[PDB]
Amino acid sequence: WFGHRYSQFMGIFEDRAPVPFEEVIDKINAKGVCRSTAKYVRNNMETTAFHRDDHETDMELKPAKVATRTSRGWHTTDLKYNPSRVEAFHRYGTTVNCIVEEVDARSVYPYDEFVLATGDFVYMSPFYGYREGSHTEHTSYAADRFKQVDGFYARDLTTKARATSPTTRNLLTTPKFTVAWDWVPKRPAVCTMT
Amino acid sequence: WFGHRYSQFMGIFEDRAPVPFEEVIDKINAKGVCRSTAKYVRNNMETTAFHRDDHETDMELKPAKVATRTSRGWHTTDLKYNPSRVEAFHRYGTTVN
Amino acid sequence: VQRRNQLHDLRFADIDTVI
Amino acid sequence: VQRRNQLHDLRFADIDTVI
Repeated sequence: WFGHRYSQFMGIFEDRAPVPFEEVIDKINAKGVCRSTAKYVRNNMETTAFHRDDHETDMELKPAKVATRTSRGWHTTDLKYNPSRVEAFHRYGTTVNCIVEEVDARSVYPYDEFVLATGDFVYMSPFYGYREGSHTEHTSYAADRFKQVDGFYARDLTTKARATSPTTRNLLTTPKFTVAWDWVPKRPAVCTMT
Repeated sequence: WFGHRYSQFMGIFEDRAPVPFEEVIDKINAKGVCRSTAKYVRNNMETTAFHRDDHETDMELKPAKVATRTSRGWHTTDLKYNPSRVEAFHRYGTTVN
Repeated sequence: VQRRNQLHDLRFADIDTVI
Repeated sequence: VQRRNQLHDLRFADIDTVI
């Protein structure tokens, strides 16, 4: 709200939107860029947000500010966009910040789910997949929320270097984020004895 | 906000409202139903919300979706109500579950 | 607590349907 | 989790600049 000689936030709606699979593959992993728009399903509605309420553009992912004992991160925008002043009016401003975070993930027996460093639960087995009978592993999400890419080469966002050895990349779109990790067979990877 | 060829959430206000004692006794425990309206005191104001912005009705409580290692739950609505499209307008929609 | 609260939409809502 | 989440603005945003 733009009053006389002062401005006040009537509201700040903050949301986390998953990056679609095609954007993770074609834009982030291939070119190190994100779309300036966020199009996603929230509250049973398809919603589209435009950064600075402008047309869609490709924006470069840059390293986040260094923090102690913190993993690597990248983002596109560091400033929040607020609407320009118009006196005696309520105005709205949209900020879209594409964020990529390398995180540690932990799973306890029987490994039907795992957690991320952010504290977000993923209700899918870390070993879920399409091969070696891993399709029988637990999943809570719909089939279209999961994707598995064979022969995936990870391109580093900082050094811009393509990975030498391919991996099997699991991608899962939760309602808040998309999580990608390397698929490995369960039996050689975990044990109940140490 | 309903723009042209796109819609965007300007805001999503989320609240949890207590079920009044008489509703717990007479409706939920006696009939397994809930009122479609939430009338409660929030921020020193009596606020009333109507599901889908419609008249008050009695809605059956149905078992929630099964999850592993979770206790029993019941709810009335599984879909969030959003206002119908009207171009170049901000519209509000209420969901009471 | 985090596990049970972050299952809320999977139990009481629908995260896939688009109206 | 609290430590890493409360560093979010100090990593991905700017808390000082006034437009």
